[PDB]
Amino acid sequence: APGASIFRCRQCGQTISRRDWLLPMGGDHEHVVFNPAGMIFRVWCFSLAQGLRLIGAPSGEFSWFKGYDWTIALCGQCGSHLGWHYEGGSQPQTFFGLIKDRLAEGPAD
Ligand SMILES: Nc1ccc2c(c1)C(=O)N([C@H]1CC(=O)NC1=O)C2=O
Ligand SMILES: [Zn+2]
Repeated sequence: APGASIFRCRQCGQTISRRDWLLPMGGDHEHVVFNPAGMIFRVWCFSLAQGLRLIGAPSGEFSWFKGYDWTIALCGQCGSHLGWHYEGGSQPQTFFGLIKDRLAEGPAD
């Protein structure tokens, strides 16, 4: 009965990802970053995620991950901004960077 298994949206409980899907980008699954508006994010990288809605077309502007374009990822249920989907890069071509404090971690369904 593991308690550290599944990540859900902190606001509504939508299933989003899994600890098993953590991805060590540049040797670390955690990346502490800031946006042009100065907001600091503790971003956890995941190979896969579900339950999101990706908004708009990709952009390379200000990307925290060299060679990747990003799209905003909202919770598909409640619209909470959960992070970004990254695409267009290499090894891997795509991944998710999700905001750790916006997810709740718990046991598997
Ligand atoms: N007009 C904007 C408003 C908010 C944000 C961005 C542009 C942007 O690019 N980012 C992140 C996404 C990224 O990969 N690097 C960042 O600084 C944001 O949070
Ligand atoms: Zn939600």
